[PDB]
Amino acid sequence: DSRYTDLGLQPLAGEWRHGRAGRRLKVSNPFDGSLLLEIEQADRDDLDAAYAKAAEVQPAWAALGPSARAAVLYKAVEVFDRRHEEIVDWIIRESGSTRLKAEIEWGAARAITLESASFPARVHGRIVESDVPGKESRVYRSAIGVVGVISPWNFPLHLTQRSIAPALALGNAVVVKPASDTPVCGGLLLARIFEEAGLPAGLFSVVVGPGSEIGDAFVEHPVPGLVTFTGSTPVGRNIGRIASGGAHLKHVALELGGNSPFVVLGDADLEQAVSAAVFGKFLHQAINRIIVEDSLYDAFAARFVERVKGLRVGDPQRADTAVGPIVNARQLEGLLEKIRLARQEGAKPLYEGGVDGQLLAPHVFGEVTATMEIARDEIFGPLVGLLRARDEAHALELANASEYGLSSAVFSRDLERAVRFARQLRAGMTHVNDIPGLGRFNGDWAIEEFTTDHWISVQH
Amino acid sequence: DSRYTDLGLQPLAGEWRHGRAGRRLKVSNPFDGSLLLEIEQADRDDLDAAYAKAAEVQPAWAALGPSARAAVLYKAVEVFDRRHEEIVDWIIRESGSTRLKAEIEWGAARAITLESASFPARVHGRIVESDVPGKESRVYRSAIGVVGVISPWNFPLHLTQRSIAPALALGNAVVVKPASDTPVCGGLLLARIFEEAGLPAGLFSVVVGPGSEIGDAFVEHPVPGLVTFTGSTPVGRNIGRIASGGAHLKHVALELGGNSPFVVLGDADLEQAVSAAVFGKFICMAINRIIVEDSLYDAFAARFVERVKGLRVGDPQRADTAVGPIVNARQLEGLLEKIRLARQEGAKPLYEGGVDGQLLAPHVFGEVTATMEIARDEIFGPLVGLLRARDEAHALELANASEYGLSSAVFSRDLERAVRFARQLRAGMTHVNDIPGLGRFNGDWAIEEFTTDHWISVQHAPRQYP
Amino acid sequence: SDSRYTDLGLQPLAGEWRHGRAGRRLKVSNPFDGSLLLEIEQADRDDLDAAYAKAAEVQPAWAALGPSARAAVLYKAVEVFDRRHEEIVDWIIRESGSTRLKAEIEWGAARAITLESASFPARVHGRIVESDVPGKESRVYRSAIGVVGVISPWNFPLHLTQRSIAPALALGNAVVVKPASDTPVCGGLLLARIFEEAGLPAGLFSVVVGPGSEIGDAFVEHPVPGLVTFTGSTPVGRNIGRIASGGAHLKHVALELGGNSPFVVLGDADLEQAVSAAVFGKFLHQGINRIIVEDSLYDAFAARFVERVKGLRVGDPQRADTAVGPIVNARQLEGLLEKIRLARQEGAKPLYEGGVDGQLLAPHVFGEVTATMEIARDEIFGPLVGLLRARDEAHALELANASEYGLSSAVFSRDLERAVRFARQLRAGMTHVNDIPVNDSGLGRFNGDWAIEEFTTDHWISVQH
Amino acid sequence: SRYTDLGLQPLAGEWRHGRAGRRLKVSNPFDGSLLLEIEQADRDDLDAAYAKAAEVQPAWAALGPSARAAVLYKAVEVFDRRHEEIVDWIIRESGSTRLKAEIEWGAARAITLESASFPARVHGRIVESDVPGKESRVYRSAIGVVGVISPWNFPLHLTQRSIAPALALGNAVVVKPASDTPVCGGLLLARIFEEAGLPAGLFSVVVGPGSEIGDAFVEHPVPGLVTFTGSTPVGRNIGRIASGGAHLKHVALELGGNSPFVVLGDADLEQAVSAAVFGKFLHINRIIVEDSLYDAFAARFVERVKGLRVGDPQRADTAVGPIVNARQLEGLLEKIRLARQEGAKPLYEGGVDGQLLAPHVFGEVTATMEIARDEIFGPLVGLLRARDEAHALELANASLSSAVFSRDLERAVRFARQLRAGMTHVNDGRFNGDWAIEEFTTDHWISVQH
Repeated sequence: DSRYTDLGLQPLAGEWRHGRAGRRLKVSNPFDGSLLLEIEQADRDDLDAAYAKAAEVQPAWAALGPSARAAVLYKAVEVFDRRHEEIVDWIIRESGSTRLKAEIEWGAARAITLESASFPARVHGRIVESDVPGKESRVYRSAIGVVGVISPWNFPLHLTQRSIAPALALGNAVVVKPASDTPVCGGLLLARIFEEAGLPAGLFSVVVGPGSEIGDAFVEHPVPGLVTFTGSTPVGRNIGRIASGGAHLKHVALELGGNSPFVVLGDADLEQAVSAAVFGKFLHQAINRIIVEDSLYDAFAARFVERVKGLRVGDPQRADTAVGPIVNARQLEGLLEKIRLARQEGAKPLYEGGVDGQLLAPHVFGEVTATMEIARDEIFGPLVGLLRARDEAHALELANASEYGLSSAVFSRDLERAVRFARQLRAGMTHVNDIPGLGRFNGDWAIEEFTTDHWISVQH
Repeated sequence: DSRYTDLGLQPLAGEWRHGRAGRRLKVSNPFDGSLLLEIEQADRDDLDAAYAKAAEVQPAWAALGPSARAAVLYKAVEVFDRRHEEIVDWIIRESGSTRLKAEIEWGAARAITLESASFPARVHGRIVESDVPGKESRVYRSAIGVVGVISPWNFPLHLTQRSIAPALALGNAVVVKPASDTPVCGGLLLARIFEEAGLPAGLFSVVVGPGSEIGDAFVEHPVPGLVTFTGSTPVGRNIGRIASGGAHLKHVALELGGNSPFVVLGDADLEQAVSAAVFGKFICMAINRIIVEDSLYDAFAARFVERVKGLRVGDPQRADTAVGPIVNARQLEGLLEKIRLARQEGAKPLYEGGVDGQLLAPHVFGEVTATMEIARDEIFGPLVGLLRARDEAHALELANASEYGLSSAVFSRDLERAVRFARQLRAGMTHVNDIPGLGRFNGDWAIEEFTTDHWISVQHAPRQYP
Repeated sequence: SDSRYTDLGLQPLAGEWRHGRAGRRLKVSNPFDGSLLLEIEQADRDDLDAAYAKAAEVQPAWAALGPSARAAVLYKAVEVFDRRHEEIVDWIIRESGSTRLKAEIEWGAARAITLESASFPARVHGRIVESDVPGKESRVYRSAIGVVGVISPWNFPLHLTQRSIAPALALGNAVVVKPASDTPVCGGLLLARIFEEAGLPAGLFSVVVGPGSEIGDAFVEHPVPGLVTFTGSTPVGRNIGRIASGGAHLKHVALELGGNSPFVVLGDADLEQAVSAAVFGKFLHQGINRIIVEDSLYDAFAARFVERVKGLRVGDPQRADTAVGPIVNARQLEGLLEKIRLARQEGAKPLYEGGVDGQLLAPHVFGEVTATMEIARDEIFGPLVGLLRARDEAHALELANASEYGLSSAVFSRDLERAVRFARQLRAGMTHVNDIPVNDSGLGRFNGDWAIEEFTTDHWISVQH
Repeated sequence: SRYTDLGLQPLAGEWRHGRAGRRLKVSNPFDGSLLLEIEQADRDDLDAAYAKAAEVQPAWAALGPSARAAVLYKAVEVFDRRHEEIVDWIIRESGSTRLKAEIEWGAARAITLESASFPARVHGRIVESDVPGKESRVYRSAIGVVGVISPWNFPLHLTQRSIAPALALGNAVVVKPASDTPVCGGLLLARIFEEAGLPAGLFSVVVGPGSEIGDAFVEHPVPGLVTFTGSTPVGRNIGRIASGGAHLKHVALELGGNSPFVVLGDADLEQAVSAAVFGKFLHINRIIVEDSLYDAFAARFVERVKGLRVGDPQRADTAVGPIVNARQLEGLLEKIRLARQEGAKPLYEGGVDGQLLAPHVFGEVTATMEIARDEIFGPLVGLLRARDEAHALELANASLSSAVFSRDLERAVRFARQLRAGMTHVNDGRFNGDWAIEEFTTDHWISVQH
């Protein structure tokens, strides 16, 4: 039917209204610079109201039967399907993501939502044995209460929904703080979807405000039982201190992005390794460093560069666009700085595409070493370094030098060797020989995350 | 210090006494035929009393804390150590087991006892939400009640303890019916060990009786919530029929021995396979068929036969003895018939050993086919058939030919291929490149087997009931 | 689609919808008016062999698909449940003679089972285990059993069939269903149509409708099925159990056997709740045979119980107001007449006796019944109930536990602590405190844990590196 | 022989003196008599302990479950073996009563026995995939090295609570004990584990000047996890150091709190009084009673409190023993004062004789008084008056553990669930394999494409 309108309105304490901060925020398309919409920012009082209301209405939401809460999640899946193109179109225009990656982001969010609908049925308390005669110990598993979610600019919709959908399903309320560049895909859109899906008012608020005023207060506030953030390391690190530093001590769930290594061993299928690297780094769902055994390195570099030159940079609305615009000026300036820093540190430039406004074309460097910043620090854009490895042991040392490892990959025709190498990696996941709810986030992970246990021992 | 005496007395309904059947069972050594002991057998009043007593005292046992029940299991481990040789000697004398096998049986039984000590603390009830307003669901996990255990002649002590120890630890009571050839090993000794370790009287009864009198009644009885059996397929078939056929219906857990295939693919390390196969066969970790890809067949057959010749057939008390006597004459007669039929069916005699009383030497046959009896039927002795496979696809057909699969093994230097092959086998367990408490057994299985769920839904609020 | 299913007499056999080759015709009739619903060409033994063989053949490809693909089919099946709601409920009433009220309940339960099962595939887990042996790893793989043979009852044919079919299929098994001769449609045939519409590949779901004489034992005896499933009468279930282990090939059997279920009312009970719960469970839902009341509340319970029961309205099941409808078949009915007559001569005090008119058998309530009497000991599948007087709590426990076999139970008392203590001593798998002993999202009984245990098996592979 | 040379520190697999060149005296709180003297450890020592733990840990983790379990079993035998010796050290060092010391010993022994089964139970998983030919394997492995910060309250038992499962699950461990209780701080636990056949280097204890090595312990790069149970202020501090430092460290934080003891109108009064006295004094900070029952409870409570002996901890009769340290006592005396100035009614006041602090009971306490609201580490308790159950709930809520007494269990359980505490005892656990395995192991997903 009709596409959502008045997206500038904020869901605050059960009502859709303007924020009272007295300042306007412009939301712009990174590609052509066009004005998408304008938002009246929210002040600190707006934040307090949203947390209070979430706390007030949450018990009644938790009191509902599991099927009732699941009905909302199923209904949200249904809205995802009806507003497919509308959702994808918002992700492209606001975040600057290509249509290919927006479609993937749509699918991921829908899948999380469908998975979460089954979670209420799976929540289970425990009855425990006791040595004391006449004593029964019962453990009740209940919702935490209110969860505060901080959204990134990178994959706002999918990464927001990854916390939002399970938290809500398991009987919590949520308040979300999106990135200033991506308020709509930061949970304003998600809030509209959950409302049409029959979520009671007040359970989901979104606070869009100046980070100077509302920033630290979001974390420090006494109401939230848990604060979740997935994204940048410096941002996450700050969230860490504010949590510990504050008068109240808050549980925080931090998933911090890292430089993730892609390792190609000597016996690897070359063509398959090259395709997987290109899909991983540029086409995307990450990969920030590619390490190749010396015997394969020269041939890998040549073929990789050849494919990367073929990658189409342009308007993200097109289905054939591989590389689109960087989301904002700050991120762009950072990537341009990393390019110049790479040059001074003596990395060999293999391919350098032209920067055209927010469109940063692929940049590939070679002869990289573990100490260079391009190896050490995380990259959020089309810049990647190629490392030479002397042997398997050297490849392992290079891969583990990153220290912080969210993901990894290893390529080798010998599966036994690949798996044995993978096990020595200091990373949470490794993908072996990957050709282009089941995996990663799981119901058991979510239930533990967004519930708490109360041990109640009863003496007869 | 002194070993157990008066083993002829039966633990029946909380007392150690004679059976009232009025008939005596002779228990004798398979090697020399010397008489070990005589037991006054139990009648059907004895069985009823044993079951009744177990049902009566079991609640108090379950009501104890996990720590108290665990304490008994720990003390049983101490007895196992102090009476090590006594136990091993009884296995050898009574069952005719070689000292080498007896030591393995001892270690296996000891490990079961230790592990089981930890089980009580892991047992967990669950609390569930409800769509009905004002309803809460509590699920309690409790002991079944009384478990009836039938012990085989093959590995009496270990296989009995594998059921007995976890069931007792988890708050059940047990009644055991041992095989007529091995009553002491099948729980008469275990009851003495558990009694020494402080198990309250009446939780563990042993019923040694005429298979005519007590046999069907033991399975048919209304008291036991579960009946467990590990051993021969025809026996298990009989137990299964009586269980479902009888007036009273109970769950039955049947672990039935079968012809288990040992598969050697083309690329396999020949020397390792042969030694593994020899150590394997010469048991309910059984190897009954050896299937080799055509390229290695002749080389495998040659090496295998030759190590087999090296195995010494002798007195089981000797530590060096590899092969010992068959448990009873009827089992020996079946093996002798199996050897006879094999020649009849066209199997090529690779090696023929002498039968000297109960001492039956290894017999190895070659060029065996799937239709031959030696391949398809279960063997409980030192008789082996070797099968030739043209390709890997043929080897898979040959391995999955047997109706009953419990264990299997695959030998190949390519682990990916070996595991891929293994996944196609119709078997519960496969060993890859290994000479056949972390495998099976384990708490999860034990808790599932010997406890049950009781759903109790509590309504705290009134219901319209349309 | 828009139009109702037609040609419901065709059997799904080995990937094809055709007539059976037995040369015998089975007539499906409405229990109420006796009218002809449809005619079925019965299946012979060759049809049975073909259905099993096809199921074995196509099952690996179904298992080899991903969890999401299998779950999609079950999501589409719920989809069909909604579009053909009234069509399904009408079939239940006409074939089984179930009331509209009970038919709606059955529809809902079946829909919920189907929807819950869609979540099951992704939850299946194998295991990785550590070894004392150096360089050794144990990997445990969890897979579908293969083919499941499902025997379905006449009482709640649709729901109880789906209770096995939906989870088994979801987890990558194939199924063959042998429904009751009185209810073949609401057995496998309507469900097979639904699953085909939802995009289930051909050959994964067969239904075999045949004379119990030839193909009866053969269904259970056959070598391909890895599991045989049955819920219903104890005598029938006993038969299935014997054939299973008695036969040449040994399979697992899962038997949920119907039994005399005790409904206990202690002295402090909420009487109106207890009475309402007893009437509604015994009549209008079931799919509770002995009522045990403490002596203090006994006479009070009997009066109110008899009073409500007399009000229960016996008639045409299509009517929304009908509480009691016809007995399914003639054999079933005149088993019930015998139970009534035997109760009288064993000395049961007849509290209320309604008139039997054709298949319509009105409620019958007896009092002062004892444990030794047949009305207490044996299960009844119909509107016949006995009331027992218990002197104290201890006596009530004894009377309830005499049954041996305890699938479900109920206890009514305002003292929740005492009710639970009593409930724990019940020899039953489920007890309901202050509510009807009626099952059921994943909250009770069927759930992923149960389903995965029942419809998958483990393969341990130890690897030496 | 009893253990000797207990002053030696297990550092990088060598027992030896600290490099810091400063000496610590460890003294009995009762007599003030000097127990032993320790050479403090420097920051160079601390770096060595972590380095050694990291290098030797893989070999320990590479062993089979049975090998690691066997060490744990031997430690249990030592606990029985040196029962009296261990109990004596607890009384001596921490000032714990003989009654309380025995409980600590029994608890610690149970932890050690529990943990022997843990190696066997740890499992990886295999997960299904939509991608054709893809298998997902998840491996469970030890964290690596775990740093444990030990308190002085129950040093022995609370240390082992972390040490035993961590070690069993194939981790290595470094312990930094409280300065008042270095021996029961795992300096002694180290000898037991050594006697039980624990390989050298896996278990290190650093006793050093809190000024130098304090923050360096938490900030260090090597430890995968840091564990601490003790004061909120002390633990709170540890929090910042974690996220404040250059690298980010996982921390497991168990912070003590004011735990409310709630007595409803229908409670059996005898059980309430007996339970209250047994809990607080014979090791709960605040007692809340409904108005109707308040006065009767208050009367009987002080009666039993009057009867407790304050004396030498070695005696089996001694109910109350000495406060561990001078601040704790001076803070204890200060806390009494401010309840005095804030207008709490003192029901019973005991005399302080040296370290020995007799029971102090106050009445008519309010939520806004520091005594109720702020954690207490001694034999000082306040009684609060509740008009109704709703008022009683509000009192308890404003405040780790809790208790509710009511003869109606349904009512008691209803109330308990509305308490936001982790644990409630009704009319009167954690640890366990599930928690331990999760805490001291980590998951590695590995996807294999065939």
